[PDB]
Amino acid sequence: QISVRGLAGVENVTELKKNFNRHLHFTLVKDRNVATPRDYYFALAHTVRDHLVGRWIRTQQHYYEKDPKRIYYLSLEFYMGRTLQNTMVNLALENACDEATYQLGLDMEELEEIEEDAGLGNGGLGRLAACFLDSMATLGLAAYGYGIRYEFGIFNQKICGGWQMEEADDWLRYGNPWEKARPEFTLPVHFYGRVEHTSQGAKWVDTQVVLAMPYDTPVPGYRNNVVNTMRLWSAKAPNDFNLGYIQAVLDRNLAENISRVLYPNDNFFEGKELRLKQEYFVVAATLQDIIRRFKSSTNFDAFPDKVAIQLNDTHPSLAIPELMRVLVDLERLDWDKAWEVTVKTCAYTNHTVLPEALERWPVHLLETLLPRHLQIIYEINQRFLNRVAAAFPGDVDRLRRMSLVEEGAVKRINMAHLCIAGSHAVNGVARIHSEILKKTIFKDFYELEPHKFQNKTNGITPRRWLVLCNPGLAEIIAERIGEEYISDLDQLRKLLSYVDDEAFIRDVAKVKQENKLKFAAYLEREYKVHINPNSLFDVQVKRIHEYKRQLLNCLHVITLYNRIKKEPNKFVVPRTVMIGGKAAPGYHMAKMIIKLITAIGDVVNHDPVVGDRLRVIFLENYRVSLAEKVIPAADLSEQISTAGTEASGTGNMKFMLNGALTIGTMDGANVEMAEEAGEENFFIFGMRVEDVDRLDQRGYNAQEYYDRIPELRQIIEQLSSGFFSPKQPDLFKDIVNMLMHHDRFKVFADYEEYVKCQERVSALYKNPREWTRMVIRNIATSGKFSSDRTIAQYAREIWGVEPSRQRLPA
Amino acid sequence: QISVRGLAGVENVTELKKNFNRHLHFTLVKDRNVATPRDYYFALAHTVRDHLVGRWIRTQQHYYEKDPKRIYYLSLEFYMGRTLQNTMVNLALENACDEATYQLGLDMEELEEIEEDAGLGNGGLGRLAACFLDSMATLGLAAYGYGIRYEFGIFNQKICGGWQMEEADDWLRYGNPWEKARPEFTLPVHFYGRVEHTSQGAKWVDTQVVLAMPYDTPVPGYRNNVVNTMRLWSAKAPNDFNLGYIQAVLDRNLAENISRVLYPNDNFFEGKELRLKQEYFVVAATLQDIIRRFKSSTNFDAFPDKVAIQLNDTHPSLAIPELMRVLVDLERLDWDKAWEVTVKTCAYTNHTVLPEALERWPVHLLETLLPRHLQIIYEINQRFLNRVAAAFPGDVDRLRRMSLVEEGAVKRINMAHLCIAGSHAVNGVARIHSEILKKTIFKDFYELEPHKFQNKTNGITPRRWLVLCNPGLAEIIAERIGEEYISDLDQLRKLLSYVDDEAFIRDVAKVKQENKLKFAAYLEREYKVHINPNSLFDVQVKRIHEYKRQLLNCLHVITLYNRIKKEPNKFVVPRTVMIGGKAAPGYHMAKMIIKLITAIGDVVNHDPVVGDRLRVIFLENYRVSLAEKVIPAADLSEQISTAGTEASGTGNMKFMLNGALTIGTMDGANVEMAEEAGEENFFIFGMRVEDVDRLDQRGYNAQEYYDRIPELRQIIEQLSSGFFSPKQPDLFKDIVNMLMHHDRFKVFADYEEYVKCQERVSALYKNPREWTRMVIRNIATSGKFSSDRTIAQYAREIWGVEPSRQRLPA
Ligand SMILES: O=c1ccn([C@@H]2O[C@H](CO)[C@@H](O)[C@H](F)[C@H]2O)c(=O)[nH]1
Ligand SMILES: O=c1ccn([C@@H]2O[C@H](CO)[C@@H](O)[C@H](F)[C@H]2O)c(=O)[nH]1
Repeated sequence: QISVRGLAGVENVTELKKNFNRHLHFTLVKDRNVATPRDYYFALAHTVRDHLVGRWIRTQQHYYEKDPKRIYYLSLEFYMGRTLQNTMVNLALENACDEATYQLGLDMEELEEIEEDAGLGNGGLGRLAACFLDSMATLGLAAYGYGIRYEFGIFNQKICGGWQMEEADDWLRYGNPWEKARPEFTLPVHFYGRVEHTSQGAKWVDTQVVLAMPYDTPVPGYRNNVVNTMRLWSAKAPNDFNLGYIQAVLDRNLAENISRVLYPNDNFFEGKELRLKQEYFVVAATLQDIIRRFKSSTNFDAFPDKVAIQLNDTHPSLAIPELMRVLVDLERLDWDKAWEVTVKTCAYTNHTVLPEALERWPVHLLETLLPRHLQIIYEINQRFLNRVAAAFPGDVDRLRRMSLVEEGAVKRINMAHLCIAGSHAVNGVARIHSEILKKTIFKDFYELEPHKFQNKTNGITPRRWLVLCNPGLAEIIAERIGEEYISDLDQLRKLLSYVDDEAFIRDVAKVKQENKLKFAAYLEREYKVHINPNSLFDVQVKRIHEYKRQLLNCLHVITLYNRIKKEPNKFVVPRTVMIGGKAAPGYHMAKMIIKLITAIGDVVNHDPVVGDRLRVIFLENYRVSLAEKVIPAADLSEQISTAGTEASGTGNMKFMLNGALTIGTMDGANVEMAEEAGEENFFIFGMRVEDVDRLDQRGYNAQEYYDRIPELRQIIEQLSSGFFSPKQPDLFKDIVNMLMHHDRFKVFADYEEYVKCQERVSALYKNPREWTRMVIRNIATSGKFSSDRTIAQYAREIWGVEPSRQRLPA
Repeated sequence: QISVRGLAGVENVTELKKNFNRHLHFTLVKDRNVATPRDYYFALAHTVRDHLVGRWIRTQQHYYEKDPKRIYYLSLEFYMGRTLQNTMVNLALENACDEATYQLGLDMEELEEIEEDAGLGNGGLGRLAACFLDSMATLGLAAYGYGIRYEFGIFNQKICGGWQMEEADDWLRYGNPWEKARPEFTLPVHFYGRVEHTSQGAKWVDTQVVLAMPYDTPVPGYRNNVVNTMRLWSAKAPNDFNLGYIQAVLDRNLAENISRVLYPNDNFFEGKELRLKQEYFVVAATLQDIIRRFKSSTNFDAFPDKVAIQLNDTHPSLAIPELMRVLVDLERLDWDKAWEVTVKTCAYTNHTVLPEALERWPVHLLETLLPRHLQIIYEINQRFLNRVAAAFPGDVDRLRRMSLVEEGAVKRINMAHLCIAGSHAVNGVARIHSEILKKTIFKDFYELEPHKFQNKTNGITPRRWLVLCNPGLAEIIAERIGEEYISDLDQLRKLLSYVDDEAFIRDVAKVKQENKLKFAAYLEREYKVHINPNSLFDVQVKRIHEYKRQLLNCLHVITLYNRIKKEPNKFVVPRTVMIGGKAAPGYHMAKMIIKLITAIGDVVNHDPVVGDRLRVIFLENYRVSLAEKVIPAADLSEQISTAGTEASGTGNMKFMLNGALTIGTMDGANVEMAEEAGEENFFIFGMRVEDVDRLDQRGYNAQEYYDRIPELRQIIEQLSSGFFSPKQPDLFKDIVNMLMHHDRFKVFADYEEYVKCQERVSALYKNPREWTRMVIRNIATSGKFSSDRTIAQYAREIWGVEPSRQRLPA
């Protein structure tokens, strides 16, 4: 049907239909008489999977023969979403499968909706890992993603009476056709026990053993016949475990709980024992696998030449002392040699500066669970602080600030400090964030070892986030500039030549309208909610957090409503305001924000005076599959974090690629996006980082803003008095109190500039042609934000390997 | 190679090799370079499974079209063993697969050893269910086995320092290629809650819900293209379950524990809540499935015309009040009508008369877990006792004896009484057992409803228990009489014509010697134990229990040892005495018996004066796969239960079919075996049932035997003094005390006759030709003991259906 979706050759279509029928019969044990749409999905998935196999086996054989340096990406989160369409895209099978299924009397898009998301992450950090795997395969790197196979991923969110409710994400219920269990490569992991000192070094004895069983999932590169591996570990009890009899068998659950469920916190540290077990479990199993693979290719001097380990945040930070443990206790290397190897092998990526997100583990937990690792951490600390003392003699404050051990009521280990000490490279995820690291939280470390500190601006994969989710836009672009941009996104710059092309202007606007119609129809079908497709689609989708300021958005919505009520007969640009995202189950304020949003909708959506000029919708169960639907439909992207709080953002990049304009602060990657597109082509407002610092120095007083801004005063009075909660007048008292007395994120301080900037947005939207021309200027300059660019920089500047766009033989 | 294993045609072999290679590549994602024997097993299993599929789909379609009466066999145990060879046998693929694998450079018998047993049973009762499924498919009945998919089957037994140790049977670790998950047919099961009475009947409300997810396994008939289904339920929590957050997800284990593990008790009732939950879980899910299937073919008058439910023991007895609950509470039938349907639908098989094995559930457990079922049971009891009172007016003792409710310290429900009241047929499992039921424990019920009581003598499948485990014997038989006997075992009578045939005598003896050599080699390979293949193989394999009298066997072994030590230079027929079987983890005496056996071996096997004239071996981890190895190798089958205690036995039948002679009491099916073969061709000894009754009446005094039998006195003195436990002289004091003062099973009373009978065995073994002629007389008359005969009798006399040996189209 469309060119970027590949060829539908007679031979291929015939073969696909044959194998589809085979799987339905032999694999699913069904006939066409009793088969349901779910059976048809599975027959298609197995058919497409077959095409991955040959390439998967030969890629891994190729790495064995060539023995390139291997890259290991360690993460507690891989937010993968659905796999079927992505696999077809990367193998050039989309049109062929579409034709084959059509001839069998089936609608492929209907079958695609049956697949469960692999929701093994919380938000940005987990989704970055997923984009990275796609880019590493596309650039021909010998890369492996290592994580945990959670039985339950991020919870399914239901909205009941306007409140968030959580349901278990039982994503494996119907099976996972993509994974291959590898019980033969099961490895032991040790917990608890005690340290024994012998004539020849320390010994970790009397441990409890949990087995780590790997499941491998293929990761296809874009049309290069490369298929890499994501290996996820699942926890299993040993067979003599606890071995009255019945209870001992039932108690196997205790061991197997390690891989049961993803902790649903985003940008918030919860110091629970089970989470620490998960972190060690992934690190211990992965490192054994790494060392095994290295030996099968005596002398650890070459270890950093053949192995790179990337730590995604501090979650897998135990890799550092675990590597030391293995090299010193088991392989019998001297300390200094082991440390040299460890530092040259490991690198660390930081994703946030918010103090509450930083992992600081109580010493007493580490002492009980991982006694040998605590000893190693103490020794690392002693040697590191001896270097600091030598470099900055007499600076006793610096010694306390830089220590891995934090003194106080309870002693803690600062895992970020451990990561910096034991890594040869430390990076932030956008230029402003990397600069903040050097100037503030890691200033002391930067002064000691400046060479360690780097920037690697985040990116997103243009396969999932353009070709897959927005084929209409991909097609009109390919018509003008060909197909090479899909693996070389910088080529989108060629589109600047079409900014005054009346045909292209019309096509860009047509694609957006079709996307909006499709999404408007999706909402009525699946959720019974009515929206006007001619309105400006104003969208903020991301996890619910105070720093992201969904609350500032709420204030603007109420402002719009109040202005309409004051002058009902004045024209206003119609808007559909959509907000979605999950709140961590224990985060009270975030749960209250969700309730506020639905409560505003309850009033606004039913006021006959408003009509269809303003609608407020809460998008339930935001996740990767939903992002693929709403992003291509958006006109306006809300990226409104307080300056200095969002390290990069990646949702911002997805919206830019898909033809939405951005309203945002100069925060994270917003700064670089505006720089690429030109500030005239962005809607920038509010305090810069320096302005926030100035306000902190004299002290933030929210009352000042309330006193001087009459429109703001009205909203707070409405919230306090019960206007949005008639039956429970004091429902939002917590929100008002926080805004007025305890607001770390200065919502009121950016209110006036935000509202004025939103007026400028509405003004441009009244002029379709000039709106679309600005859109073209954004799409055309989005190239820097491909994760292919990001990964090429990691490869060259951290891992010491060269990317390759060359095909493996088919 | 051998004829009964079918054809190895060029087309078939080529096709099998092709599909083997396909599965290795696409299914297992391996290449020949890295594949292990386990990978090769799985490639073969998937290849053979493919051949089942077409027949499986078309059999089930055939039942849908023809709508025959359906038979539902409800059991908490299905002791299936391995599936690969059985499937090849029934599909006539054995020789073809052997050739195909040989051409690929693989040994098929080596691959067969990799498969785990499906050990979803304890012993006789569970294995009977397995033989029954095979026979029902072979006789073309529309039959379904329904049970529980235990994650852990019967424990693996290890012997450490002579003691039994238990290890979890993690049989699903590497996957199960035979099953197909059917998550789409998941059904809810209710627990706890309370009963509400409305204007229109009772309502069971406020329940906890557990989901039952089915897994289907194919059951092939012998070369008739019939493939029936065994459906096993697995427990799953609902997704809103317990839905702080992390704990609620982890607590899903509580619901899912229902299907976690098989209770390892054999002939012993343990009244634990989790076991009651398992019993209701299987009954509730199964009955919904039954009713669904019935409606898809309003009026329940025809229900018993289209449905038969067979209760394997009282374990699924809750089917009776559950059927009543559904018919009365949900379908709104009047009580009397519902009861008529229930009685005509249900039938009950009793497997033991031992009082400690009878299920008597505390009322307080049923009251909390199943409040509506308790109410229904009370109502059944009231109506039943009104019938008794009308038939036997004034007989107040009879009313207390027959009540379903047992009065006392704790009130209990007698599940056997419930089963008799609510079934149209009640059967014992051998003629003597069925007679004992009518004369003793169920006498009152027999007097009220004589027509209900039947006999169905047990049997074994000649596919698994001859063709599969003893192809050598199957072949020499087929050479003389053809292949028809495999599905018509009565044809073995034709072999009486060859009792004086010198060629056949030589061949029968040759097959036994080869079997003995193979097993002798197995023991050295897998267990490093040396045995003399020329010795008489004297075998007792079955679960360890006081009633089965492994202890009597022990007394004979010590007698033999003491006689040798007294006259070292006298000739004795050399014996290898092998005893194997598992003890329930909480059964102290059974565990002590295992220790005694190993302790005897420790002395006997290392006495240089004995030489290789006597060896005592404990066969570790007795299970179906081991039975298939040891039974064809046996010369002497020990079936020595106290008369009136072993309801039938089925191990006895397996030995008779495979060319062992039997030493046994007149107990269970031993009586019918001796009758078929002729008493001259059996080694019968000991008290009959009547003799046991006489001894009970005057009182059993073990001291009398000790006083009058000098050889018995010596053994007890040896046991007491520490002869078999030098380091722990009082180790066996419990055993001695029981034998002397508290022996319910009268071990001493049969000792003298047993020893004398064993002398007669040794005498015959000295004459190879006459030994073998007696063997031929046993094999030739084993036909009655085919489970095909048993199932034909159930079909005609209980279920009201006609068996069919006719092929379905291929
Ligand atoms: O706990 C966290 C901490 C940070 N992050 C995010 O990581 C993304 C990937 O670098 C960045 O784009 C965002 F700026 C950052 O908030 C999370 O998503 N969970
Ligand atoms: O709990 C029990 C009770 C009885 N049984 C057995 O059932 C077999 C099948 O009918 C019979 O051959 C045996 F006689 C009987 O002991 C068991 O194996 N477990």
